Amino acid sequence: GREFGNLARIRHVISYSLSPFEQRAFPSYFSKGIPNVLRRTRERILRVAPPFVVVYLIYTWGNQEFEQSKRKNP
Amino acid sequence: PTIPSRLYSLLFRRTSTFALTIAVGALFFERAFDQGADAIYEHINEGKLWKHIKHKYE
Amino acid sequence: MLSRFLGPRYRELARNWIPTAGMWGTVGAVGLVWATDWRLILDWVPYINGKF
Amino acid sequence: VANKLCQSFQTFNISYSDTGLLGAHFVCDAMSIDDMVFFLQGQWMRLCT
Amino acid sequence: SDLELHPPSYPWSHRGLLSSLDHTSIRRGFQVYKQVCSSCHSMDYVAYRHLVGVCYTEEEAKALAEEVEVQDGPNDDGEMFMRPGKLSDYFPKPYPNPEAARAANNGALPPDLSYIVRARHGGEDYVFSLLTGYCEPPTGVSLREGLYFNPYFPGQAIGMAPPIYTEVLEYDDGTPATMSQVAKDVATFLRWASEPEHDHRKRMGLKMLLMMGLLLPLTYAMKRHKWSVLKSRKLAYRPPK
Amino acid sequence: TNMRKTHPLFKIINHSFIDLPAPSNISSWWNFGSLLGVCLMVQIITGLFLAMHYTSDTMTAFSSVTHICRDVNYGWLIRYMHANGASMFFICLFLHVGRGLYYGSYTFMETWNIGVLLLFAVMATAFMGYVLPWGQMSFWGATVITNLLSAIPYIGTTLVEWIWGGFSVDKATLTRFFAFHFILPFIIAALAIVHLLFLHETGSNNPTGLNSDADKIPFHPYYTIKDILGILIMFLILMTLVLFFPDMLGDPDNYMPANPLNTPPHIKPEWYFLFAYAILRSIPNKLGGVLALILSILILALMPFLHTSKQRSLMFRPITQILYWILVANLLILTWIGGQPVEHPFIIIGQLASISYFSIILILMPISGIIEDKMLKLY
Amino acid sequence: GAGANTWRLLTFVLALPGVALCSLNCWMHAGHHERPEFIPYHHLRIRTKPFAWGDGNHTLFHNPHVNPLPTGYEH
Amino acid sequence: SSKWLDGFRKWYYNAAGFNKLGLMRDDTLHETEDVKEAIRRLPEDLYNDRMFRIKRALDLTMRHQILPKDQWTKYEEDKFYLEPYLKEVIRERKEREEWAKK
Ligand SMILES: CCCCCCCCCCCCCCCCCC(=O)OC[C@H](COP(=O)(O)OCCN)OC(=O)CCCCCCCCCCCCCCCCC
Ligand code: HEC
Ligand code: HEM
Ligand code: HEM
Repeated sequence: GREFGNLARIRHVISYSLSPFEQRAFPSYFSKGIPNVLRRTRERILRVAPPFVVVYLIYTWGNQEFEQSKRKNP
Repeated sequence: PTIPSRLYSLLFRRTSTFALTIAVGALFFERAFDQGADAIYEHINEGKLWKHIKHKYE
Repeated sequence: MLSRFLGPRYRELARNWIPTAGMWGTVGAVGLVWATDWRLILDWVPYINGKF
Repeated sequence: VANKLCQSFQTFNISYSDTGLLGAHFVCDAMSIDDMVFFLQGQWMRLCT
Repeated sequence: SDLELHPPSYPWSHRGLLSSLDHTSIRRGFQVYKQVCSSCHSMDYVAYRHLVGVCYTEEEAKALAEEVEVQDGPNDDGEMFMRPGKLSDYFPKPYPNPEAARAANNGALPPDLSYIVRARHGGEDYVFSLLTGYCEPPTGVSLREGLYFNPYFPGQAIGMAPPIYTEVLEYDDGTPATMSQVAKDVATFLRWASEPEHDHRKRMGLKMLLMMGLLLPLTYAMKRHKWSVLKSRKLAYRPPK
Repeated sequence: TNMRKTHPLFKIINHSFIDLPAPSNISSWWNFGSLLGVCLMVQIITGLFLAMHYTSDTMTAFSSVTHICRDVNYGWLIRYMHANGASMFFICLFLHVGRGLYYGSYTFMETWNIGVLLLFAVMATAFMGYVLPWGQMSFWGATVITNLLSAIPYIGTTLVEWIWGGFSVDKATLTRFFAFHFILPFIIAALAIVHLLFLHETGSNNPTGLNSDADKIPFHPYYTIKDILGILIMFLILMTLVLFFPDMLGDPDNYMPANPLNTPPHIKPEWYFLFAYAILRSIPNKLGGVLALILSILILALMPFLHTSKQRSLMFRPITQILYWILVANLLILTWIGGQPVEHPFIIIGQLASISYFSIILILMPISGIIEDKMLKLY
Repeated sequence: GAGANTWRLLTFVLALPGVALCSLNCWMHAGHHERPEFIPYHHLRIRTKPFAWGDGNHTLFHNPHVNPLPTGYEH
Repeated sequence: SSKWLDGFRKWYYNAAGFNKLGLMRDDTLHETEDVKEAIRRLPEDLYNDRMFRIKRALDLTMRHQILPKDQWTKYEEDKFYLEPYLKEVIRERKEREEWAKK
């Protein structure tokens, strides 16, 4: 059914692979990892962050308004 | 004849010898790790644990 | 009814598989005495005799 | 033959100056391929053990 | 008063992640509880055998339990009878039932103190601020007689008379029994009473942290190996045109 | 010849975990699904070792739990990993549902519906388990939420007398809640088997949302060791949450004995219910609040019919990504508001939060989908 | 064996774990007892010349809690 | 519509981000019966190009990488290869549905 052997139909594609026993598991870890982390967060930060920024704003304003409301009126 | 070749050959190459290596290393790691973590814990809590003040009350 | 394995080839297979099965039995015995903390063998060993 | 896996298989030893390729080569249909690899490797391990 | 003062953070000896309790302070706090706090408060879930190996030795806790009468029974003739205590006995209740405790304490019920730093927001900080925060009531508010003003009690009206002052008891090890020292010792003992497993938990956590810091890069390395067969893979395309 | 493909018991394991084709590009989020299964086993195992000492009686339930902590060997360890494993179970469950929403995994409608059945079952199981230790918060939370479940006219009062087994929460309720709390994880395990069975007819989804049949890899050894690494990371988080902060997520008011005449100043459920609680009290009508809680949890079931884009994942939809993260932010605000008392300004914030939650799920996301469809010159 | 790899293994197994173990062990040993009683023998704490830096009686790496002065300890 | 809508279309094409995986627009369409039939009706050259682009995108999203900026699919050079086939399949399905109505 959904086993290997009849999943799709691919023609004219060549793939090259190495052994895991003769290539490094951490090939240029920091020197190529830090720029891709900055690239990924630069691609996603303007979609993710400002809702949580306004969450922090509402949280602080609600705490301040609650402590003001418990405070009496001289 | 080099040391990593013989360490692979007589310890890592056979799977039963691999498991014997893992079991003996597990026993020695238990003893050494228990000693090290106990020593770290008694040094961080120097004079606070009961065994540090057990001698005062015989 | 186990008369199918009476020949030189199965004896050859047997003497091939003596050391591997013996080493697996050694692994099983060491793992059993390691997991159970059995006091018969663990008193015969130098470094592990520290908590007794 | 019993499992109707292969169309053909063939072992080889190929030698050049202090190097060479030692192994097997088979042609079969798609649905058999994985099984035969297992069987082929098992045969090698039998010769190893 | 609806607004409530919060207790501050005191720099306890066991405040840190790997710092255990001070067992000498547990011993002194148990002496404080036995001499002072056991008259009105109960610790039904703690026994005399729990003190062995923590702050008292075997014969010490045996004598300290033997100096307590425990109502054993029923007898062969069919009655209750007083007996000297033993190590398997729990701490004795001050009252046989909560309503007698209410009758002896102006209606208010003194709570059981086995979990009282696990049942309050602040814990031992709250207990220290309650015991050391007694003061005369401010103006405007005029509370009822037999109540006491405590800004840390929620509602600021406690039915407990202040039990702590300088030299309310003695210390066998030679410690100045001040107000703050006695309150600190009894707060340490109450933290031990709520969590008798605290030091063993922190030791097991230290072993957990070291073992996980060993195990995580190795398992990550195994993942990077068995996936680095795929992450260096290159694909090509051969269109026939 | 081989037992992996011909033996009828090993054939199932090979078809589900060994030679199963999986997408080659799925991120760490997919590991959460296997983590959920592991949490289930952990809970079940730890639950069994709580059941060897727990006594379901109102006189001796709190005392039995204290005896587990103080006298049973390592019993404090088992109790606190059961509690924090329930919390970790709900964390992994929430991230599993968020993965389902973001990457368009609700188009597997049968898998999605067996999922929301599983979610209902685990919420009820955690509810009755929290009633079980019989503290102040257990008794009062059970009384509050079951009494508001009684709000249906002519039907709800007989149902609440039948659920309680008496006039209010008593020993019959505690014992039947123990029986239900024990037996519900096995229906949960069987439903997870059906969940996986309904998944495996079509295969997993990938973050791009495309047909991954052009590039698929076996589950072994790749996702085997990936899920092992996820299990190790989860056990780091769980054992840090037990051995260092055992009651940071807990509530201290559950450590007093259940006094039926001691109403606490605040009454809350656990944190993983709290958002629905803040949708509960956002409407000043009891039928409206209970039915709105039902819609707030069944809008996940309504979700596969609210999909309008010709794409599937949100990876190439930035506006709907923004609306999704506003929805997650709103859910966080709802959790904080449900933690808070019913005063100013929490009532208006909770009302606007629930209104925006239902508006974002129901209205704004199909509008954003059709806007992006028109924006990509296909509609 | 004509290889750098045995020295790489010997660094990463014997050398660096050994120095880490003795560093942690010295952190276990990092407890110093209280100062000795100031007894002024004439064969030490000598001053045949005032010192060439600063006060003339303080050494280069002087520490006021363990190192005495010929007048005595200082607080 | 003249000045910035085309500019906003270019900016949205850059912002959506399937161009930096080398994908075209019609590669990103989620399959239905209509899309699967339209893919089945494609000729061999466009089918093979589509499947290579899809598995290249899956390779790139495995390693959390993107193509170099010169290999990003250009907005003007993006061809809508599938949508006549998809429109024909949608039209004949609508014909079948309106016949089944009456
Ligand atoms: C035209 C925009 C141009 C932006 C240029 C930025 C600088 C570009 C040059 C530097 C590169 C920076 C990194 C680039 C990231 C990807 C591209 C980008 O900038 O995208 C902009 C991003 C997504 O773009 P798009 O979806 O078109 O925006 C619609 C706006 N809603 O959109 C955004 O970032 C805007 C997100 C706004 C979100 C506002 C949410 C407000 C409401 C939150 C409510 C939360 C709940 C509150 C409680 C409710 C109940 C009381
Ligand atoms: C008899 C005079 C008592 C003495 C001796 C001690 N306590 Fe007490 N305590 C008593 C009463 C009647 C009450 C109830 C107060 C009320 O108004 O309801 C209490 C209460 C406490 C509490 C709980 C406070 C809370 O906010 O819940 C604590 C933590 C407490 N008491 C501590 C405590 C300690 C440590 C004592 C020994 C020094 C002690 N109390 C003695 C009555 C009496
Ligand atoms: C009881 C808790 C649950 C368990 C044990 C569970 C188990 C699993 C498992 C093992 C998988 C396969 C691994 C994976 O892809 O992550 C999976 C996938 C999935 N589950 Fe669950 N699940 C649970 C809750 C839910 C819920 C509540 C939903 C519905 C919101 C859901 C919907 C899905 C979907 C849609 C997938 C497909 C993943 C994809 O292809 O994208 N699950 N689940
Ligand atoms: C068949 C498996 C299970 C059994 C036998 C079981 C049994 C128990 C028992 C006896 C208790 C009371 C003991 C105590 O409170 O420490 C308990 C508590 C609890 N259980 Fe379970 N449980 C099981 C599965 C689960 C699952 C799957 C969840 C998560 C949904 C869960 C969540 C809880 C919670 C939250 C508590 C309260 C913890 C607390 O005291 O704060 N249980 N369970």
